[PDB]
Amino acid sequence: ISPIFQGGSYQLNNKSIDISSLLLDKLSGESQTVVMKFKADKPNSLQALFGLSNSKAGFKNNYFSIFMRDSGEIGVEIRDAQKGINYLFSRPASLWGKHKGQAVENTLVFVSDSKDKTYTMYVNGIEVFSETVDTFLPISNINGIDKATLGAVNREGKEHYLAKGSIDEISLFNKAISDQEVSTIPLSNPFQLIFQSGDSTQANYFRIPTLYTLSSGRVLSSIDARYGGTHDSKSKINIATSYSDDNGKTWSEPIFAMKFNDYEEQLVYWPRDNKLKNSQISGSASFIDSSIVEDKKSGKTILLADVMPAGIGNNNANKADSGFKEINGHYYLKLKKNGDNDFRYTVRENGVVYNETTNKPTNYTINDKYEVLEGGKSLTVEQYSVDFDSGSLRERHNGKQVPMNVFYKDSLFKVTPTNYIAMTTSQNRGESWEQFKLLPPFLGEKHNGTYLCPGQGLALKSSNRLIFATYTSGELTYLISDDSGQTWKKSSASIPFKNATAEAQMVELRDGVIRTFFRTTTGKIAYMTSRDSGETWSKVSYIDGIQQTSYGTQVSAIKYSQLIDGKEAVILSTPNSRSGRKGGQLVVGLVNKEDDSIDWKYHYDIDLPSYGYAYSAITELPNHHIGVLFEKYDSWSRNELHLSNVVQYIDLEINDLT
Ligand SMILES: O=S(=O)(O)CCNCc1cccc(Br)c1
Repeated sequence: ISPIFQGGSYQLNNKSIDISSLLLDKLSGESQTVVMKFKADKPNSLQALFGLSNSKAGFKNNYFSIFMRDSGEIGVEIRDAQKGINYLFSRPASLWGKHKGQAVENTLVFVSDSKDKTYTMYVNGIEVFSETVDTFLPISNINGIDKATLGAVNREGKEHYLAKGSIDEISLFNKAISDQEVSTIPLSNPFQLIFQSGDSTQANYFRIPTLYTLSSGRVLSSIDARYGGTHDSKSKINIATSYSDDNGKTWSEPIFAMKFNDYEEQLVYWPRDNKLKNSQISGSASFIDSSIVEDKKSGKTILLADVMPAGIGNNNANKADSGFKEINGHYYLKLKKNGDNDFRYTVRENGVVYNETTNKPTNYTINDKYEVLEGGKSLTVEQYSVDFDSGSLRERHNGKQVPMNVFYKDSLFKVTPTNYIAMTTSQNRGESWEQFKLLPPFLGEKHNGTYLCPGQGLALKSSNRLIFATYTSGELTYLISDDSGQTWKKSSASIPFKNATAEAQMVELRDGVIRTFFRTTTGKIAYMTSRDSGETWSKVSYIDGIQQTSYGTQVSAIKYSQLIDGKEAVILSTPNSRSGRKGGQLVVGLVNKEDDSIDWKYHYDIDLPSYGYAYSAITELPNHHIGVLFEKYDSWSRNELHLSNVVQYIDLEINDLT
């Protein structure tokens, strides 16, 4: 299983390199594998790394190419005019540019398999596309191929798609190497994966990463395990967690912190074509947006997430209703029975379902898992599975029964179609999680619930106080517990925005002094300050020197434990761009002890300004390195939906940042 061609140390400086004499006559049979280790830290807008072409006049559309874009997209073209074949396969956000200042060696493996009629592309150990066709075109079998080229494609005698970069190593094989053999090829990745396609979650997609360093030194991560592509609810989403006991070097197989069972956990390849990419799992309950904190006193870890029932709806479901009924100073979860046109039930004390019209209790109770019991017996519903077998999304019963939950479409009793917040705890630092409990309404019976700010909660250094930031229209709403999360109270902090996705994260600058950085609609990150451990909040200011888009992106933030240039330091993680979710940065700010103002002194580029960077999580690791888990793609863009293995983890040292 040896190369028919092997070469390296090619410099692509806007001048193609001819390797036709070396390669062309070696090509034989209809299956080929290309292995290429390359750097491109200053790419042109659109460039080919490798071309096989008919360079003759009139045959400009007869070539094979491996190309990239300065957005980080990778692809191939496979074209033959006489055969009437014009294949283009690609995936956005497939590349690295730079890491710690140095050009990243990307490892690219392209397999053209005539027997399976399939083209498969791997970059950096990640499969980014695998495409089967009815009419297979061997790359070697393009009519009149007479040029093998590095760093351009020769069409009619001219250099198209000129590249800037380098190819440190390239090998070709007259065989389609197995997925197994692919996995044995050495990689030089700057990142690692915590959560990934095919792991225990069986989600093909992940979003909304979090990171938190526990007092034992265990580092914990939570994430949205997203099943129906990368869409926000409506979809099927569970909250998964993983932890590292060796400063981020390795990570446990994920488990669920919050899960529903109404729909099967399926690993699905979500269509990316314009006609089908907006298909959505539409009848599933789900979670979305998790946040983690650790309680010094009990030692427990606490995880909150938004919860959504299957009946949720983007506009008329359900602002102006909390889903609870106030009865004598207390709040009770409302319920609608199959058949009624209003919510004539509540879940009163010990989960007894009461009929509000008659105030009489019923023979139904709700257990700890929000499951329905009749006379003490567990009611069930049939699970759903999804498929695109018929050329469109279908959601159908799969024969399997699962406990009946009030969040489900098929349930006898349903909650209000609105967003809630749930809380779970772990007593073993993320080895297992309790059944979740809904938090009560904070803004009243008739206000819909606030939205959890994903990332971290705040454990104040000097007290037992726990704080989770949430948002709603017109304010941040901080949730405050002084009793290990048994009871919560709110602290409202008005902001000058209506319907902003005001995702907020907090740092403690010094004892009792909290600064909250948050997402806005102004193109600038905002902040407010509290000096009484979250009781009251200042007016809103904005950060200069960092740009976000009009719609903005989540910002992650930590207080670094060590002095930098002799001052207290805060590190922010955000895209730095007014155009899209790209140009990732860690920004180091130094605190001015005179006024608690922050001088944003150091900007570290995570990767190229044009390479994707969206939601993020940062934590100070126990060894004082910085851990970063982040969406490495544009999670807003309608062109970069449903990509696998783009949430990645890196390790950095402060010297890297400065
Ligand atoms: O669009 S993004 O800014 O990439 C992500 C925004 N998610 C906000 C949200 C929170 C809870 C439920 C639902 Br539904 C949406």
